[PDB]
Amino acid sequence: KSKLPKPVQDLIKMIFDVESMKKAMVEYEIDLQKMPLGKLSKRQIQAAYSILSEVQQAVDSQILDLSNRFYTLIPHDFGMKKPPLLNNADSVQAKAEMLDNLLDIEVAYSLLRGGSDDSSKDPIDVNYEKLKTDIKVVDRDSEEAEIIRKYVKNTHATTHNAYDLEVIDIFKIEREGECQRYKPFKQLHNRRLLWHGSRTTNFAGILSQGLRIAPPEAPVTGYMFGKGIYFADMVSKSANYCHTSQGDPIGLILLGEVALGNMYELKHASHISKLPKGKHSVKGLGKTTPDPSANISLDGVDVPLGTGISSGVNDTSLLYNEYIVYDIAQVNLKYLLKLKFNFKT
Ligand SMILES: O=C1NC[C@H]2c3c(cccc31)CCN2C(=O)C1CCN(C(=O)c2cc(Cc3n[nH]c(=O)c4ccccc34)ccc2F)CC1
Repeated sequence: KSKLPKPVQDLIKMIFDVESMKKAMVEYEIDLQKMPLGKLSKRQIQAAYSILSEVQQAVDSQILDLSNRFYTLIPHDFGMKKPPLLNNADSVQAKAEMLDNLLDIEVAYSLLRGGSDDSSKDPIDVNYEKLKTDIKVVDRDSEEAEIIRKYVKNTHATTHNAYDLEVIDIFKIEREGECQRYKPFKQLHNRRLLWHGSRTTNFAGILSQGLRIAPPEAPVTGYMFGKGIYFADMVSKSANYCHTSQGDPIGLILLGEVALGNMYELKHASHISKLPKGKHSVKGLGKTTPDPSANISLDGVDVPLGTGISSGVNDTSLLYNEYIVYDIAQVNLKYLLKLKFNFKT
């Protein structure tokens, strides 16, 4: 059988779970009866993205046409009601986000159904290799893991208290080719260990391909700071994007080292087409920041595990900080946590 440790095997089963794929899709009111996971095509979705970008700028017959074209490519099922027309910046945003997750679900599933039936190897091992990622378990006991469990603890935001966070498994990760792609940006200053949360169904995509940035076409709504890779320094701001429910209270979250360099500090939304010369990222300024006094330097990389205090920031659209980079090579994925979401209710 597979020689990979039990917690690593569960992770691989958890990331390639066909049922979580169906269940997220069902949550998107997508109609699996007309389109089950197999019918999911990379083109079916890429073409579906195009339509959305027409609606985006076509903004009064013809819109019915675009929507009917959309809802035909991606058959939903409100059962009755007849699907909502795509006629506003809100309705198009939510649909691109859904589409964005359908891309990864297609990635996850297609990775799964590829490969030879040559079965010397245990299935779990075969699928582990498809991730192109080296994954090891960090000792609960070790100090490395004490910091991580401390970063989780002291950085829950006072206002998110709809749940509590427990660390089941800490994984140390190295995506193939990523050290080499990150290396130039190692020379950049102000490097930081930052959270990125995502739906579990996104992880076959994220491990095999890395955090990537939104393609040539997609709305800029919901992006306070444009198309990039977003991170937070408050664990709970990232955990919220895991989309864990009370019925599904266990999530996957990332800790990534990001080369922020000279940050372009913003208090309000500005899409900004280009970073100014000499700037290497954007930091949205929230009212509540991690206390600098606890900030810890680990191998030339800051860990802002300071508990949430206030900054003299006013007035700002942000409750908590936000960091965005616009080149995928500015990120080096370091840890992946399996989190436990204990809900209050
Ligand atoms: O922890 C964070 N979760 C995400 C979130 C965020 C917030 C602030 C703090 C941290 C959180 C603010 C909102 N967040 C985001 O906006 C996301 C950041 C990263 N995102 C992407 O990198 C992204 C990924 C994809 C997947 C993808 N992209 N490009 C491809 O060619 C591709 C090809 C196959 C499969 C998937 C993709 C598409 C659009 C994207 F914007 C989505 C937007």
